[PDB]
Amino acid sequence: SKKGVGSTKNGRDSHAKRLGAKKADGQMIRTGQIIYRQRGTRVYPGVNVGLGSDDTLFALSDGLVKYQKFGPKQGKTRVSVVKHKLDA
RNA sequence: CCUGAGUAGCUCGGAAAACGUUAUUUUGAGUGAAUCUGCCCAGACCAUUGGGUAAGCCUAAAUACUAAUUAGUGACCGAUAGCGAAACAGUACCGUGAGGGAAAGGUGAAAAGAACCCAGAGAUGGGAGUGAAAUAGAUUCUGAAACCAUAUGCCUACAACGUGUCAGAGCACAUUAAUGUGUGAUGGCGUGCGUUUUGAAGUAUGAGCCGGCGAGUUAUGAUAGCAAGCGUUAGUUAACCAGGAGAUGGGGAGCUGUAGCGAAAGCGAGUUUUAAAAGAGCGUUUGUUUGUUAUUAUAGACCCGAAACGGGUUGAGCUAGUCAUGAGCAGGUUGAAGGUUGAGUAACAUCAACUGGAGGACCGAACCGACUCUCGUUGAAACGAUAGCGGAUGACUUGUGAUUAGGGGUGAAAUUCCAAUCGAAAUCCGUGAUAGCUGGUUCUCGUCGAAAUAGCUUUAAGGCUAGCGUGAGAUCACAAAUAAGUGGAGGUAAAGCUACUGAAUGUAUGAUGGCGCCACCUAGGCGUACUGAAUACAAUUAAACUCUGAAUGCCAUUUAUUUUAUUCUCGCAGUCAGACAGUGGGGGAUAAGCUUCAUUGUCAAGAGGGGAAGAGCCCAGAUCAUUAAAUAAGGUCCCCAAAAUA
RNA sequence: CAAGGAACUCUGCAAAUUAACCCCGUAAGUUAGCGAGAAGGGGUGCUUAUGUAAAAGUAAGCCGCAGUGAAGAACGAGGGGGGACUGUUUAACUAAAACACAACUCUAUGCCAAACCGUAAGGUGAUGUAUAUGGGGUGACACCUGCCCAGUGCUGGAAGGUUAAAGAAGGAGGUUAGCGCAAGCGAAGCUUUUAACUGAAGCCCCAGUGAACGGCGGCCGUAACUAUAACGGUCCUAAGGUAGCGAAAUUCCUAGUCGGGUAAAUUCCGUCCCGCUUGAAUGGUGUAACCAUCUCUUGACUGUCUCGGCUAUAGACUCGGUGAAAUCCAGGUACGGGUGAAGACACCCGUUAGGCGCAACGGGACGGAAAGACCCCGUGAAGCUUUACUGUAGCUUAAUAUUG
RNA sequence: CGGUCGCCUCCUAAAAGGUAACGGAGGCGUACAAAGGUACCUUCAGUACGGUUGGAAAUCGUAUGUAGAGUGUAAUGGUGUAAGGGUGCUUGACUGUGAGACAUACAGGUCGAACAGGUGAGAAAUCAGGUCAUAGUGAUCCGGUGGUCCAGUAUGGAAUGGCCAUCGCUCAACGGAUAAAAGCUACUCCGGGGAUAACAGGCUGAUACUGCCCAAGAGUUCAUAUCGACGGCAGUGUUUGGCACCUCGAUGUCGACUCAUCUCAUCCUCGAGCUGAAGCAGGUUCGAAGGGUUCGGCUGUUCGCCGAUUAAAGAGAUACGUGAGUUGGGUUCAAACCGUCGUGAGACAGGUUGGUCCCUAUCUAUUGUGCCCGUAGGAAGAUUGAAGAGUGUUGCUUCUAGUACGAGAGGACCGAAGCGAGGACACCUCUUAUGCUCCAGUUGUAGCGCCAGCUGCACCGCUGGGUAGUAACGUGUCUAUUAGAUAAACGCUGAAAGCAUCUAAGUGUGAAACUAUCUCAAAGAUUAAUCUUCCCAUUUCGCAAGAAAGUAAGAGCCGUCAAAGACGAUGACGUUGAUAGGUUACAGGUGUAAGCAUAGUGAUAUGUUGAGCUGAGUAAUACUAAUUGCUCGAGGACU
RNA sequence: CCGCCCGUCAAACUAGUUAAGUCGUAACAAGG
RNA sequence: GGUUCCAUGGUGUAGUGGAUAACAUAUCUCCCUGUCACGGAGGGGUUGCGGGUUCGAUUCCCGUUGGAACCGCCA
RNA sequence: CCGAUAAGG
Ligand SMILES: [K+]
Ligand SMILES: [Mg+2]
Ligand SMILES: [Mg+2]
Ligand SMILES: [Mg+2]
Ligand SMILES: [Mg+2]
Ligand SMILES: [Mg+2]
Ligand SMILES: [Mg+2]
Ligand SMILES: [Mg+2]
Ligand SMILES: [Mg+2]
Ligand SMILES: [Mg+2]
Ligand SMILES: [Mg+2]
Ligand SMILES: [Mg+2]
Ligand SMILES: [Mg+2]
Ligand SMILES: [Mg+2]
Ligand SMILES: [Mg+2]
Ligand SMILES: [Mg+2]
Ligand SMILES: [Mg+2]
Ligand SMILES: [Mg+2]
Ligand SMILES: [Mg+2]
Ligand SMILES: [Mg+2]
Ligand SMILES: [Mg+2]
Ligand SMILES: [Mg+2]
Ligand SMILES: [Mg+2]
Ligand SMILES: [Mg+2]
Ligand SMILES: [Mg+2]
Ligand SMILES: [Mg+2]
Ligand SMILES: [Mg+2]
Ligand SMILES: [Mg+2]
Ligand SMILES: [Mg+2]
Ligand SMILES: [Mg+2]
Ligand SMILES: [Mg+2]
Ligand SMILES: [Mg+2]
Ligand SMILES: [Mg+2]
Ligand SMILES: [Mg+2]
Ligand SMILES: [Mg+2]
Ligand SMILES: [Mg+2]
Ligand SMILES: [Mg+2]
Ligand SMILES: [Mg+2]
Ligand SMILES: [Mg+2]
Ligand SMILES: [Mg+2]
Ligand SMILES: [Mg+2]
Ligand SMILES: [Mg+2]
Ligand SMILES: [Mg+2]
Ligand SMILES: [Mg+2]
Ligand SMILES: [Mg+2]
Ligand SMILES: [Mg+2]
Ligand SMILES: [Mg+2]
Ligand SMILES: [Mg+2]
Ligand SMILES: [Mg+2]
Ligand SMILES: [Mg+2]
Ligand SMILES: [Mg+2]
Ligand SMILES: [Mg+2]
Ligand SMILES: [Mg+2]
Ligand SMILES: [Mg+2]
Ligand SMILES: [Mg+2]
Ligand SMILES: [Mg+2]
Ligand SMILES: [Mg+2]
Ligand SMILES: [Mg+2]
Ligand SMILES: [Mg+2]
Ligand SMILES: [Mg+2]
Ligand SMILES: [Mg+2]
Ligand SMILES: [Mg+2]
Ligand SMILES: [Mg+2]
Ligand SMILES: [Mg+2]
Ligand SMILES: [Mg+2]
Ligand SMILES: [Mg+2]
Ligand SMILES: [Mg+2]
Ligand SMILES: [Mg+2]
Ligand SMILES: [Mg+2]
Ligand SMILES: [Mg+2]
Ligand SMILES: [Mg+2]
Ligand SMILES: [Mg+2]
Ligand SMILES: [Mg+2]
Ligand SMILES: [Mg+2]
Ligand SMILES: [Mg+2]
Ligand SMILES: [Mg+2]
Ligand SMILES: [Mg+2]
Ligand SMILES: [Mg+2]
Ligand SMILES: [Mg+2]
Ligand SMILES: [Mg+2]
Ligand SMILES: [Mg+2]
Ligand SMILES: [Mg+2]
Ligand SMILES: [Mg+2]
Ligand SMILES: [Mg+2]
Ligand SMILES: [Mg+2]
Ligand SMILES: [Mg+2]
Ligand SMILES: [Mg+2]
Ligand SMILES: [Mg+2]
Ligand SMILES: [Mg+2]
Ligand SMILES: [Mg+2]
Ligand SMILES: [Mg+2]
Ligand SMILES: [Mg+2]
Ligand SMILES: [Mg+2]
Ligand SMILES: [Mg+2]
Ligand SMILES: [Mg+2]
Ligand SMILES: [Mg+2]
Ligand SMILES: [Mg+2]
Ligand SMILES: [Mg+2]
Ligand SMILES: [Mg+2]
Ligand SMILES: [Mg+2]
Ligand SMILES: [Mg+2]
Ligand SMILES: [Mg+2]
Ligand SMILES: [Mg+2]
Ligand SMILES: [Mg+2]
Ligand SMILES: [Mg+2]
Ligand SMILES: [Mg+2]
Ligand SMILES: [Mg+2]
Ligand SMILES: [Mg+2]
Ligand SMILES: [Mg+2]
Ligand SMILES: [Mg+2]
Ligand SMILES: [Mg+2]
Repeated sequence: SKKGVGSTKNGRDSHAKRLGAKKADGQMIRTGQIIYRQRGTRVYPGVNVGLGSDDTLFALSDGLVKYQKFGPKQGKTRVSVVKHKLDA
């Protein structure tokens, strides 16, 4: 005897968006490359770093990326692109 | 003046052409013109221009094929091959019929085919004789293996056996002279071969043995590798003609490359987009014809296998129905209707006797049928035997002849019967139907060597792309690996709940209600067996709680070392059923040798040693030989190699 | 086969009793025909005499345990289910409750009839004529067959709305003779397309039709012991199951309650009725006779059984002759525990066992025969069904030609 | 069958990203001309106090409060001078593009610096290519619409296309087979699968069953005589279950019959402790598997209820044992009907009637019986017994004794005797069954030419008896007893632990269980045993567990047989013999034979006549058959 | 006539019988 | 075991696409009659429980009770 | 249209 079985009601899931950090600290970067994909600003933008229509951080100039912790109780993260600054 | 009338057109349904109906061609129904200043055509249609003369007929050559006659050829076959048929083969044989359809060759140069003798009844055998050969003898070229017997030598009747292998006495011989050969008392080790599977000694599968046959081809094209010829206004011919069924010569028709871009007109080392010249896309160069190999497309395309479908023929001699003409039912009972007579009736009705011999009547043989037991189930028999059983003058049984034929016939109807076959006969043809499904696929060695994953799929036993393999080439460092150091992202383990959201324990102060007792009909008051907001103290819980919070892992960079590849391009794949062990979890019940994930390993595709025996556990990675040495996991009383002290 | 006699078994399957002739006797029920060979009993030999054409019979006597001395001859009673009956059926597993049958009813058909075979000719119906033919349903005989025409089917219907082909008043473009400085306009001719309007059947709509496809309910309260509800209220439908029968070939609960049959009764008989889901021509309820039908009780009877035993043949077994079969990887083929692809002749650890036959019986060799019929899979096959899709034979309506 | 099929958010997801399940929770197929863009200004919800309507909570003022407010939405993340609120002006909710990246099999998706044109806000810097961010979406084909610097099949147009923009799909099975599509098959078929179910096995033990731990309580009072809650821990595989590892080139599945075997968690019998055990009869626990554990009614039944007995009518396992052992009642083929479902073909773990069960045994296992060889000289006898097999049940009556006990009622332990049921072994004196070359009676027919008398056939024709043999339904026996070592239990003497204490030393008692006693077989017991008796003990040559001949006990072949027996074998005999047949005599069985005589008319009766006949039985008798025959067979190595 | 009275249903005892049960109002007047 | 429907006054049933709840019987008061039934007038009485969304739930959503209607098969 | 009227006195 099988006795019959009930039915499940929740078996739905969405595609996983590949968010997170893309360029790590110290890595050289050119303008227009993505540094951080997020839903809502988890990492604030600094100098030479822009914002998009999806809160995506992209570079604005050549240089080395660099994360600096700031904000109350050092709970806010900020990214920047320190220009090559070779300066001979 | 004549030049082809139910004609060309047009409408409604079809078709032919590459066209799935449409300018052109044709027609089943209807309608219906004009007459060289005419009619038709040049992809709807009109005008200009141009081309051609429908509604009449005949027409050689080049073209298609070979049953047959003559000559000849073959990198075609040589009795399981070649036509099914080398012989008297469409024969023997099978079937009612259409139809299906075999096997089988060889004496010797010459029959000189064995006179004669012996045994025997004879065939025949042993001699003789012929012959080069008779172990060439009609059983007739050679004569393989499986299979059956005889014998020299060795072993075997206390012995647990995938039948072998490594050692090993004794016994008996002497060779492709080789640390020789035949047997093997005894000791150690030892669960076949292919297939398909995560995994087969397999209580999964296929083969009784031997021998023969039996499965990647051909034609036409495309791409790629290798090689040759010719080359920078290159390269190369197709058909056809001549030549031996030739190499080849003629034949430049054409095909590829030479300039690209754009949908296209078009422009041109530029072009498309755009107002743009800016920007961006594509270009601003490396050829062709063959030979060989690999893959692929169309053909049956590696081989074998369906249930089927469509078209044609042959079957009612069995059986089912109908029709024509015949025959059969031993024997014995019951005694209807009707009629006659008599009584009776006013006359009927009714009753009694006699006659009469009807019944899908009764009993029971031949005959027909098949309800039961037993036997038989490779039978006596592809449906019967013995013993019983039902009908047996009728819707009966039976002989002969005719007739109804297959998306049809017949059917007192069960999917019955239609030649031992019927959810729709038998046979031949399309046909070598198709099969993402089983099974099989044939010589060797060397190098390398996977996957059982993701997405899509009328997809889940299949397919495509990506991932992993292999071959060739490029990239030398800036690429990729192994270690050390540094920087960064994160919110897990843990911990905490005065840092939130829920859950939640006790103590103290206590909103609140329940509960009372009063007064007051409405504003309320004093205690509450008790409920419990909020606050303070002390203690708790959480995948979807976080004021916090690692390690590992990940990304990048620095230094040292290593490899030309884990990176890029091209050719060819296989893989899409996984299994177990440790670790972190989900589902289950902190069950499963369960199921689904992440990660480290093994097996798959991997032997050896330990675990007594074990695919996945531990130690490790088998090129071959050695009766050499040191070790890993594991172990040292005996089986079974190795120990002792305290 | 002694004693018992169904205790056997799913079931008296099988086996057993009776059996021919003659003489007595024969019930309930009934369609008055039957039941019926009912049930139950008796006699059978030989001789003499009497009887007859022959008998049969009659009287006396004799023998045996037994006299149709052997062979061939019906076992019976009672209740129930179904089919009225005789019959027919699945050649080769189902003979029956299935089919058929006489009978009832509905429907179509006026004759070149309806229906049917073919494509048509032709033919069956039928050399028949509504007292005839074809089809659907029910199935003697007796009594009955209730309500619903909402949906579907069939028949008929005035007008009205919608609708194809076809015909057709016109409309819109293409082209250019021509008019115009251009622009643009623009005759006829042809040509592309649209079209008012006319246009049958059918459908929408209106009535009838059930022995046409079919259908034919709930809730609440209520009587002077309790119990129940004659009765009242209300919702919906086209109408809410009438008579009859009812634990049924139908009843799930259920081995329903009670009575009978038995020492004891899931079966049987009668009755009760919340009949989940009975029921009136897919008919309802009874019914004499009949059944190789199903089911239950019973007398006789017996080896079915308590319970097994004996005898005779043919096998089997031995000798002489002829001489197969399926199966088969090679075998020299033990047992216990464990292991293993999870149930071992072969693996590990132990135990036992001289070599080889013959007669037996079947434990195993997941024994042999049949590429599992059950289950699943395949973008498999075939048969059948329908308001699945797309078509089509046939039938019917209109336009057009033959056609005045 | 139910549920789901595309996209988005969180957790599982193990602090990069990614990661599945018919895992746990939710949403979406949009909304906004402002909720967009810009410039400027501005900042919670709640709570406390104070105040008409006005109330717990509308609005006002002040203060407090660090987000519990808002951010259109399902969640997540973000954001309190923000991305939240208000106002003014506007439409960048632009055109042509686009270096570089994220993520990806592809197709698609996401972010974007910067350039040219022309705008909006703003003094300007600057910002604006839709919104705080992530869901709000559908390829290709086909056709339609607008624009157009392209084509226009001889030419000019037109028709028809081309390019750009745009429209029509809950193509939601959402990478979409076609513009268009539902069911039954028990009348079925084909290719495959243990990739996947039904039977059995395997793993698990949720559930089931058995047991234990704590003690609340019940129990004249008293947890623990007997029960045992609320809770917890195990054992078995033993019900219902879970997984899908073996098997779909076949593992026959319920019940019944036959044969049984094993386990103990013991129903009876046997022993003991406690008792709320006076006696009898009980309750519970411990030890114990040797034997036994009935017949019937209904049902296919297992199960179950009922009837009558018994000492008892045990629980399970063995492919829910057993179809190459039987049956086929049930399930489950084709046929038919009822109820119900479906419009239908058909369907129902709903009901009913009927319906094919094959195989000659090769290996191994087992029951019996043989040949060969070994046991070291051969043969004939008699033994011991290592290792084994078989049986083991129990009731009633009398006595003890109406004694023990008990007001009474009732009623023993221990022991003895008699009679039985079941099971087993053997036998045929008795009773029965059978008794196919026996006796008698008797029917029909055909024969012996006829009567009489016999023979063949009719189930051995039928019927009544019946020798030997074979058997039970029959009668004899067994189903005892004893010893040893013990289980549970009880001990005596005794310390560790001056007491106590069955134990540690020592010494006992103790069950149908165990080892023997009882019956059978047994030296292939290769570990091959022991004893007794008998027969071998040559001549030569050379080579000795050597030869040529040459030496006996015994055995076999063959024949007659049955105390035996499928065939072998076993046993008796083979002329010096009673082995078989025949003959003779007798037993037992049958029942007065044929013929004759008498009587009767005849069937028939009487006397001769307890007569005749007789398969196997008992014993004598060589009359016949077992012939006057052939073969095998011995010197025991050495230590 | 605010008289009389019938027939179902319900209860008990043996169709009848029953002091005060329920639904109607059929008959006695022209019983409507 | 699974799936669909329902829960409204004292009893039988409608509505509400969120802002609102009626019908009949029954009940009460008063005419009515000798009285009562019937009749006439007037009066009165409502979303199963929970928990979310909304400013607002009988209505919308998810759970929990009670009553029904369907299914639970192939071996 | 128009129905009813508890028992013994
Ligand atoms: K199987
Ligand atoms: Mg996500
Ligand atoms: Mg064509
Ligand atoms: Mg001309
Ligand atoms: Mg043209
Ligand atoms: Mg002309
Ligand atoms: Mg040939
Ligand atoms: Mg040959
Ligand atoms: Mg012939
Ligand atoms: Mg010769
Ligand atoms: Mg030969
Ligand atoms: Mg030869
Ligand atoms: Mg030996
Ligand atoms: Mg030994
Ligand atoms: Mg061994
Ligand atoms: Mg081995
Ligand atoms: Mg091979
Ligand atoms: Mg397999
Ligand atoms: Mg497998
Ligand atoms: Mg094997
Ligand atoms: Mg198999
Ligand atoms: Mg296979
Ligand atoms: Mg085989
Ligand atoms: Mg040439
Ligand atoms: Mg007759
Ligand atoms: Mg067809
Ligand atoms: Mg059928
Ligand atoms: Mg046939
Ligand atoms: Mg083929
Ligand atoms: Mg196919
Ligand atoms: Mg390698
Ligand atoms: Mg792998
Ligand atoms: Mg993986
Ligand atoms: Mg597939
Ligand atoms: Mg934690
Ligand atoms: Mg907390
Ligand atoms: Mg887990
Ligand atoms: Mg797990
Ligand atoms: Mg697994
Ligand atoms: Mg593999
Ligand atoms: Mg290994
Ligand atoms: Mg090992
Ligand atoms: Mg190596
Ligand atoms: Mg060493
Ligand atoms: Mg050693
Ligand atoms: Mg008897
Ligand atoms: Mg008797
Ligand atoms: Mg019986
Ligand atoms: Mg019985
Ligand atoms: Mg019979
Ligand atoms: Mg009778
Ligand atoms: Mg009846
Ligand atoms: Mg009949
Ligand atoms: Mg009949
Ligand atoms: Mg048949
Ligand atoms: Mg039959
Ligand atoms: Mg005619
Ligand atoms: Mg009928
Ligand atoms: Mg009938
Ligand atoms: Mg009717
Ligand atoms: Mg009508
Ligand atoms: Mg009745
Ligand atoms: Mg029955
Ligand atoms: Mg009855
Ligand atoms: Mg009817
Ligand atoms: Mg009836
Ligand atoms: Mg019959
Ligand atoms: Mg014979
Ligand atoms: Mg195991
Ligand atoms: Mg198969
Ligand atoms: Mg298909
Ligand atoms: Mg992560
Ligand atoms: Mg991680
Ligand atoms: Mg939100
Ligand atoms: Mg905004
Ligand atoms: Mg299309
Ligand atoms: Mg043109
Ligand atoms: Mg899809
Ligand atoms: Mg098959
Ligand atoms: Mg499996
Ligand atoms: Mg357990
Ligand atoms: Mg006590
Ligand atoms: Mg266990
Ligand atoms: Mg059990
Ligand atoms: Mg699995
Ligand atoms: Mg198995
Ligand atoms: Mg097999
Ligand atoms: Mg088999
Ligand atoms: Mg079998
Ligand atoms: Mg015990
Ligand atoms: Mg004993
Ligand atoms: Mg079991
Ligand atoms: Mg069984
Ligand atoms: Mg059993
Ligand atoms: Mg089971
Ligand atoms: Mg068996
Ligand atoms: Mg069986
Ligand atoms: Mg059999
Ligand atoms: Mg078997
Ligand atoms: Mg049966
Ligand atoms: Mg049968
Ligand atoms: Mg059927
Ligand atoms: Mg119906
Ligand atoms: Mg032994
Ligand atoms: Mg005697
Ligand atoms: Mg005579
Ligand atoms: Mg003491
Ligand atoms: Mg003792
Ligand atoms: Mg030896
Ligand atoms: Mg004698
Ligand atoms: Mg005499």
